[PDB]
Amino acid sequence: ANFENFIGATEGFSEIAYQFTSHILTLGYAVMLAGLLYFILTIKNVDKKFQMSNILSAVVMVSAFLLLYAQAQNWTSSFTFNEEVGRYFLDPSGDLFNNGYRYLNWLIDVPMLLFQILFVVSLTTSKFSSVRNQFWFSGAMMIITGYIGQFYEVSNLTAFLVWGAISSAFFFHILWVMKKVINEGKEGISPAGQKILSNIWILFLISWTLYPGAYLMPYLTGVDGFLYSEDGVMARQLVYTIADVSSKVIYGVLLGNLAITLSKN
Ligand SMILES: *C\C=C(C)/C=C/C=C(C)/C=C/C1=C(C)CCCC1(C)C
Ligand code: NA
Repeated sequence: ANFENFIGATEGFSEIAYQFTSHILTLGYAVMLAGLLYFILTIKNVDKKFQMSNILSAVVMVSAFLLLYAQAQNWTSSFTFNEEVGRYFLDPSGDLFNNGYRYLNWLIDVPMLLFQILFVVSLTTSKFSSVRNQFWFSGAMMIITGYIGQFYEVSNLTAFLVWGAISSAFFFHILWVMKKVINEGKEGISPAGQKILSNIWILFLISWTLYPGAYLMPYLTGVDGFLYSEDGVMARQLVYTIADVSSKVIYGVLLGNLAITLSKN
């Protein structure tokens, strides 16, 4: 199926690769639940006109609590321990570890994380509906092609790469539209909130770039590399989780901070 299974069918997992990964995937959904409550309880702090931003952060949290919990469980129950070999192996009776919970969680989240900036910041010469439609089309295709190429990670790898770049194309378009949005958004706000908008843009830049980094993480050292192992698996799943907290939780926090800062009139 995927590289995670491959490693759990051929070489198996050491007990520390398996516990680490399970522990990191549990942290991912725990944060989402703490985030959900933070966004709900803080909506009283921001003027009515920016509250749609909190509402959207809260629904992204419900989406990511549930599906990152599904994902966590699909990792634990897909592997059983072999006491004779001392490593964890793909359980033929279990479900087989799957990526479809994460990619679905991206597909749902992506219109919402992009739409929500447009409820805090104002455009100048760009058209709102123009920006919205560009966000929703390319963020869907970025993820849908990302999911397709994900099927060919273990099998045909040039399909894994031709697709991963197709999805890069949509990715870079979003970065372009986000960049115009943040610029027009800086016009006619205080220097304080401009600073936050600049933060939001650096965060939006790093946190989203981690995602294709974790896509290639095992092949990043070549087809016979130090990461071609239960190591680039650990690191792939450590990087997704970092990119999940940053792009969903931290991002929504800086937006709520920006909103509050724009209620200094
Ligand atoms: C959790 C919410 C969001 C919006 C997640 C976004 C993820 C990405 C931007 C991932 C992009 C990919 C790229 C650029 C190429 C390989 C396939 C990925 C889906 C990992
Ligand atoms: Na996720």
